[PDB]
This record gives sequence, C-alpha cells and structure tokens, in this order.
Amino acid sequence: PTLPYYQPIPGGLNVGMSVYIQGVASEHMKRFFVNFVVGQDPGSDVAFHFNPRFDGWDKVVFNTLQGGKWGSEERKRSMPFKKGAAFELVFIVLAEHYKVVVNGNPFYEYGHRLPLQMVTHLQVDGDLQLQSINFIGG
Ligand SMILES: O=S(=O)(O)O[C@H]1[C@@H](O)[C@@H](CO)O[C@@H](O[C@H]2[C@H](O)[C@@H](O)[C@H](O)O[C@@H]2CO)[C@@H]1O
Repeated sequence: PTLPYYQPIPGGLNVGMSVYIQGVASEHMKRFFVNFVVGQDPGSDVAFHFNPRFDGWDKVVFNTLQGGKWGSEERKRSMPFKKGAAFELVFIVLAEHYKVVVNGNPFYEYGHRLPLQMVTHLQVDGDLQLQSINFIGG
C-alpha cells in the first residue's frame, strides 16, 4: 500500500475486529497518524486519531475530531516506535475502547467517544513506509 492511505474498512468496525498495520518508521520521522474516519467527504469526523510524535518529549497523542473540533487529548509519554525500524501495530476493537498493541506490547486503551459503528475508513499518513494493512475478525 502507498501513502497517503485512505481506504474503506470492509464491513466497517465491529467489536472483535483487529486492524493490523506493518510498516517502517522513517529514519527521519517527525510524526505519523492512523485515523479511524467517519466517511470520506471533506471535513469528516475522526473517531480515533493515533499520533506518535518525535517532536519534543517523544509521545503518542490520542484524540477525536468531531464537528471540526479536536477534543481533549489523551497522551502517553512513551514511544514504542523507533526511527528506521519496522513495527507491528495492532488495534483491537472492543466494546469500551480501542486497544492498541505495538510490537506485541499492550500500549493504550482509548475509550470510544464516537460510536465505533460510524467508522467507515482507515486513513494513514506521515513519516513512514507501509508494508501491509490487514483487517482481522471482521
Ligand atoms: O495532522 S493533524 O491531525 O492536523 O494534527 C493535529 C492532531 O494531531 C491533534 C490531536 O489532538 O493535535 C493537534 O495539535 C494540537 C496539539 O497536540 C496540542 O498540544 C495543542 O494544545 O493544540 C493543538 C491543536 O489542537 C494537531 O494539529
């Protein structure tokens, strides 16, 4: 797959589904994001924005974009990616939250703010190369 990636999630999200992304963080990475998006029209809401950042104290930001407004960020001040390194990034969709697992290590649980059933698309962009994106347990 090529970037930017913005593709429908076959069948939409359901509890029990996993999204499995294999990629390589750029040697020159500043940020990348994975968005679970409600639609494909301009101005679409983002149910879940997952955003690793190397600018400053390395961290991952988690948020929702609704009605053109970013919500209150959740943040984890740990960086599970490494510049130039391949990663395995998994989102397990559960009733209460998205469970994020990186390279086998549980990383975060982001509580649903928009109903998960409204998500139609996965969008990925930023400073990485993608090897694959797979939807499991749909
Ligand atoms: O690429 S973007 O989606 O435009 O980047 C935005 C997102 O990463 C959101 C996620 O919350 O953050 C925005 O920046 C925030 C910044 O993290 C925060 O420290 C500051 O207080 O507010 C900014 C604007 O909401 C990104 O612009």
